[PDB]
Amino acid sequence: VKTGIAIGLNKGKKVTSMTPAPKISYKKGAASNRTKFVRSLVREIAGLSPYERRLIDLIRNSGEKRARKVAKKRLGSFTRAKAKVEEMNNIIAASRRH
Amino acid sequence: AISKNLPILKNHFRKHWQERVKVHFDQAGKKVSRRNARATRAAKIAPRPLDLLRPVVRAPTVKYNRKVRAGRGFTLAEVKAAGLTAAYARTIGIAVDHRRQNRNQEIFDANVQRLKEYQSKIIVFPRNGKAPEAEQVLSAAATFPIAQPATDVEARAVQDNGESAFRTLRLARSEKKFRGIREKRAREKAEAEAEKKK
RNA sequence: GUUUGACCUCAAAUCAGGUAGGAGUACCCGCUGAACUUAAGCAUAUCAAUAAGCGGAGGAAAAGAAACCAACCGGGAUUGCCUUAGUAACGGCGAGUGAAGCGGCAAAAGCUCAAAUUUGAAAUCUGGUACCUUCGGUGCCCGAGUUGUAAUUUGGAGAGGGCAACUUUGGGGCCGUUCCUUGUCUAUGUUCCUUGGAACAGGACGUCAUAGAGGGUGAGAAUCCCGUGUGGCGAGGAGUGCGGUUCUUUGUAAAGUGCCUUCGAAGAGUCGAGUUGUUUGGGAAUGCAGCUCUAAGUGGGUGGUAAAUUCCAUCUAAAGCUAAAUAU
RNA sequence: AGUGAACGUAGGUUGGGGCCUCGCAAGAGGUGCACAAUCGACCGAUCCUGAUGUCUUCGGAUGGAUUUGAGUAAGAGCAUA
RNA sequence: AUCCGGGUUGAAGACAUUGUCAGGUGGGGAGUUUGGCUGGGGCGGCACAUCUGUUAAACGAUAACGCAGAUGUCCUAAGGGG
RNA sequence: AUGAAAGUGUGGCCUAUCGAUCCUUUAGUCCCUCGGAAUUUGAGGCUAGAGGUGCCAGAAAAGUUACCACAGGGAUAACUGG
Repeated sequence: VKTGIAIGLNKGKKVTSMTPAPKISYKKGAASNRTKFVRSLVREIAGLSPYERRLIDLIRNSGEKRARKVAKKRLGSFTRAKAKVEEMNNIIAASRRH
Repeated sequence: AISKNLPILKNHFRKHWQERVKVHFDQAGKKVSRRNARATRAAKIAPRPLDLLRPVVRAPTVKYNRKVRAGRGFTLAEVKAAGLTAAYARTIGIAVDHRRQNRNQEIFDANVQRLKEYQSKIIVFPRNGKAPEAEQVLSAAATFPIAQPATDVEARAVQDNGESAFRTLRLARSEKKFRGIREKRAREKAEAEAEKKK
């Protein structure tokens, strides 16, 4: 909700701000139940890539802070290095534990 | 190659501009072509207007938001409100914009009655029954003009509290400039020490 | 080791039917690419993302229905003009260059695939042959194709299942009118005198005029001729804009609409990152390209100062079709 | 980022055409546009001053400064040649 | 004129090759520059930014590759006060 | 600061001893900006310095031509004449 003056925080005119319906474009990347099943199975067959093995090696050797430092040069971004090192932590958990 | 005392000019003529000078002698010749082009389109589209019913829409950019204006196409929300289909609307002479969405009740209601007033005034011919000869009204957008809604009255009473509207704007600006710095000076000295303290 | 038959990949033929070059190039889509010149010198800059060179189209081309603009009370494909603006920005921050959004207007119109089990029936398509009512149609026959051709779905949605009521539809033949290509017809002084080779010149008396545009005729001709003006009557094409108009008849099959319930696939050597080169007004990098790396699924891009943490807004990339306003 | 033009008769002073008054006229007196000099006042900037207050660090009243501006102070401009 | 495998034969081998980026070398080649004043240019010089005295003709100004010289520093004292 | 004070002192008793933009760096300030909204680095700004241009109002720069060239010049040399 806006205040009603042309400077400040919510700024400006107070109208009936209510309301739209949700766009079907906005759920573009929704896991779903196909792509979940297909991505789960295609990882079974097969082969976590050579860098994905190196990151697993570095997680179990020198923790993260080095997994990510190397992942972000291997991948492009820091946001991607984070999510990669996080999925590597999860496969480490799902495989090594029990 | 510098003035007596003259303004420093920026005349951008160091390319081969002489090879792409475009003089509009064709203005009068194009004007009659556009009028003939309109007359022939109205003969083709025989009993129907040349332009489709446009919706009302408030202009963006705070400089211009003070005035309303004929937007591109109504909306899937306004079409459903007025009581017709986004397919049927396009065919019987209403611009429908799949993109635009409604976040404003005054614009929504304005456009919804604008669809209801258009539906009231048109008389849609049946597919194969009979053609009743209705002489064509050319400009639909001239039949349904864009009314800039008058949002106040002539004169009123001074419902005064005396808060100095200058001092109101100046404090509102200060609240903006120190919103984050006060949240930081409230996260330390106020809390993060009280979180340990009894 | 043989018998015959498949399949896959690759061949051959003066094999049945087809298609490509070349020309032109004003305008259009690309690639490649200078120097003169400007800077009072000159190497970055500039000329110029121009000339030249090469590849490729059409009557237009390209673009185009958002991985857009914005920050608003928000706008809503594309192109063009007016404006923004000689501005924000760039730049030996010198010379010089230099956009975009909003706003008014011109014209306006939207859409298609991939990813789904038709699976109680490849429903699909080329070809050959015969016959017909021949830009095609039907029967039969070989082939394509399940390594996926049709019906359904395109994000605005939508699909499956459930319940409940309606509401709307197709084909051609025949003139008129429509758009082009032409043909023909449609008034008025050649009266008098004078100079002259000729009167189309001067003077007199008229005539027509919706025709005194223009040209011809032995000198300046509305009235001598062709035409001009105004209407008319023809013939020949392109016909779906409509009117009249008559055979049907699709249909037992397709479309929109409401409430519930489960779902709701959405494009990868790509996006993105580093680096090199180029380019841009785009400045810790605007686009493009090479090389190395190379994602994700509440995901990805963008939000014009690099990053980290936190939110927010806005779109939906890596697949595609599309007249007019514009150029000439 | 911002802020934003009247202490006064829109100021005082010396000039100032023209007009008004007394006059025969010489003149004196008054009112004085433009413009000129000058002293001020007002707006923004810079340097301080730092009231009532208060999300206790925000707010910046109030009054100064051999500082500063292509400013205000009964609008002159736009279009065309 | 022996059977089997249909790996033509023999070298070389994850080096080299090629691709991209990076350092060196690179008048073989490309582009361009190569002060000024000046008793012609050049060789000298600086009269090119400054300072003293004279030229300079008793206000000021005043030239020449006129004359005699000077500057690109030095000093917490060689500054300030007593 | 000095001095009892009057006072004198904004470098050298006086006349010389020095340097733009752009760039970089420093000093100042509870400053402004990074434009969807926050914080901290980071960058950018505002006011005053410094790193320098001696061709000193401040290009980034070696020769050679007797193979030579063009625009000019008697503003200027090599011959005559005065």
